[PDB]
Amino acid sequence: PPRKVLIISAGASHSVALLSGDIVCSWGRGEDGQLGHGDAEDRPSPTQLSALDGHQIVSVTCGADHTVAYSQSGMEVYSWGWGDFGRLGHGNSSDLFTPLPIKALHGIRIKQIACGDSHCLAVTMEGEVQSWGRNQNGQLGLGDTEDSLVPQKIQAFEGIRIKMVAAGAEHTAAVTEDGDLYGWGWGRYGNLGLGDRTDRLVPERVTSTGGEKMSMVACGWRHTISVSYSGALYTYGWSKYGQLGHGDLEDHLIPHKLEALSNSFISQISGGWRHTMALTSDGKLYGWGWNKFGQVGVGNNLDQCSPVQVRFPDDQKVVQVSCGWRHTLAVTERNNVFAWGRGTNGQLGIGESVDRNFPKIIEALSVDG
Amino acid sequence: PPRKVLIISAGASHSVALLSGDIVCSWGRGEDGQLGHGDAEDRPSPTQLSALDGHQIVSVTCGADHTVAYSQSGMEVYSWGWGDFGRLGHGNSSDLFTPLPIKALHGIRIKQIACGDSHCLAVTMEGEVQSWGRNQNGQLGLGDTEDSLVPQKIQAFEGIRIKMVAAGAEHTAAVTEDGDLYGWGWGRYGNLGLGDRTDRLVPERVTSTGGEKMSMVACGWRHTISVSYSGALYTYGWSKYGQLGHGDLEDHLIPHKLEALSNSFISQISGGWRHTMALTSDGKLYGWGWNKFGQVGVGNNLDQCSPVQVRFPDDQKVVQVSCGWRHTLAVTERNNVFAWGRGTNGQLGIGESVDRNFPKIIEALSVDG
Ligand SMILES: [Mg+2]
Ligand SMILES: [Mg+2]
Repeated sequence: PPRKVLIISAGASHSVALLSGDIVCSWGRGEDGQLGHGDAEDRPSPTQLSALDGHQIVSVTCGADHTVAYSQSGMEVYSWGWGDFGRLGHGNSSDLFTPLPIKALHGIRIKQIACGDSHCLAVTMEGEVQSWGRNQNGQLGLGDTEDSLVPQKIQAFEGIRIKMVAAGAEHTAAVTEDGDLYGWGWGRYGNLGLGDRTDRLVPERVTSTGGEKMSMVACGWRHTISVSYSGALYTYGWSKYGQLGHGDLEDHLIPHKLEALSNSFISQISGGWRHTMALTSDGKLYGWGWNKFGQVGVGNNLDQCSPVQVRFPDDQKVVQVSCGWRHTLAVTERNNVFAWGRGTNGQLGIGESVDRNFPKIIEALSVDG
Repeated sequence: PPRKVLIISAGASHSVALLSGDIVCSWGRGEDGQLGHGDAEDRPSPTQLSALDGHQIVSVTCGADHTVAYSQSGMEVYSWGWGDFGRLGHGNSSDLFTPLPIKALHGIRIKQIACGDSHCLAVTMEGEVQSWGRNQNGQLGLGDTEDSLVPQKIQAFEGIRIKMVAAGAEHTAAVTEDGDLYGWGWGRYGNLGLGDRTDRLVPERVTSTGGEKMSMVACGWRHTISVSYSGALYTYGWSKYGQLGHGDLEDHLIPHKLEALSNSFISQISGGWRHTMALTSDGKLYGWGWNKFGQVGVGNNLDQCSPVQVRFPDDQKVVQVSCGWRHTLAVTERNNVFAWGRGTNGQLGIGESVDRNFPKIIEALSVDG
């Protein structure tokens, strides 16, 4: 049976994928150790992370300049990349150019991991949450502003099963199994959804959600995206570059329904640095926001303040999407992988290349060419 | 005659110089606009910044991912590069890929400008200080934690003539004409020099100074360096990488005299990301700290927790030095410019190049070859 991409994830300037046979590979900027190959060099094409061969990795997640992965059979979480503020979770600030197990998480059943710029969160199968890394604005949700070099349990969520979490530059969001939405950390651009511009040191519930329950949440750098049980899309926080998608540049301090997508059901969402992607249940991908380097994928370099459909060869349906800072990655129904946007660190994975403003196929990972 | 190099300055991944005839050149990483040529591409060789031709620039200063320059006769300060948190001072958060005047400083007599990661300060000829940018940890010295997109006067220095200022990642330091030393902002690694690990929102005087008045101060990312009236060197703050230079890896919460240099008179100092440089009055350059990419300049890749002399062809004396995050620049008495360390963004200025662990001449800017 042919090799397939199972998971993709984009960081600020790098890209990581998990392939069938439990193979991790990475490409793009390598200077901070984020690719995990032991050296500090950029890789313009997908490169196998040999140190994780045989570790039965089942998922990968990129932060800005670090990467995390976990194995079910090994009951192990691994991290690598820039080490400052404890974002790697090992009880020190050392960078890592090769994956190491986060000892504190050994033997814990992992449901999901989220990574921001300088902090990370892990959700367990029992719906508990542990966090680590930078905490200067309360983003760990632990009630103070002191960085944590190791994972700590968020006590605020005792008795509250968390479904998924998300992390931006210096903020955090979560949805519960029963559909409640929370935000905490740096809040100056309205990105917590709480109706003001003030930080929170512990999770606070978002009360104005259209009377709707939320099924998922994602964070861009200073904006936040959520989807309701009815598949309606909400965005809040910073819209300097139109990344909220409402057809203007206004900030929102509470979740605001993106009306232009109301006749679609949103199945996946991703927040980039200054851009946004949303995938419909019919496999149509929509992008908006900052487009200087073509990362919106619509064949130009003009910013887009309303969602525009990203087009693929033969109209093949999209199934996964992940936003980096200046680039975007996607996987289609045909098991093809596409990249677009900034390419100077090799993050597009298409060998040496100029920037691209519409989707370009990654031959190394695709069935087509 | 090749133009005399008057000033050099290094940023995180870029380099800038001012030449005689008032021309500015920049090289290195261009992605955030920090080079100022209008485009976003890296430049591996010194490239003349045409937009400043004829503007009578007398000084240039790099922050991590932005650049500032000012003209005495024009009475203008210019800035360009990454715009987030207001580090450029224009009353908005926009990046600039070409220099623009900071209107708020027009007509003001500038004595000195310092740039950190996300905040900047200017000292006026009258000894007043204005600051702008990120303020999450009080680094603007304005008494609060709200970012400022325009310059604001530091009222705490009313009646206190300031001689020079310096800025690190998220902290700030200053020395007065009378020899007093101050620190403020993010203080978690002891880098304010105040005997603790807590932040300050306004400037606070350092009271443990070895009984000495201070004439100079510089900041690395999370460490701080000062020079006394007798030419003694003091360092404080973070020493994970030996950047304090005391022959161990211990943090210091108050200024600590670097005894190994006690027989020399220090005339210039520079702090890098995880390394440090000091120049003596007889032109000998010493480096120490993190040396992964060869940025200490001593011909190897061993970290150095004590000062080691950086050697130059024919033992030519050094007159200027500037530390980047992963590289270092220097100018010699013969008006040659040398670079060493990381070169992947072109920051060494010597054409496409591998990293270098000892000084390499920049032929474009140098008398010799
Ligand atoms: Mg290139
Ligand atoms: Mg290269």
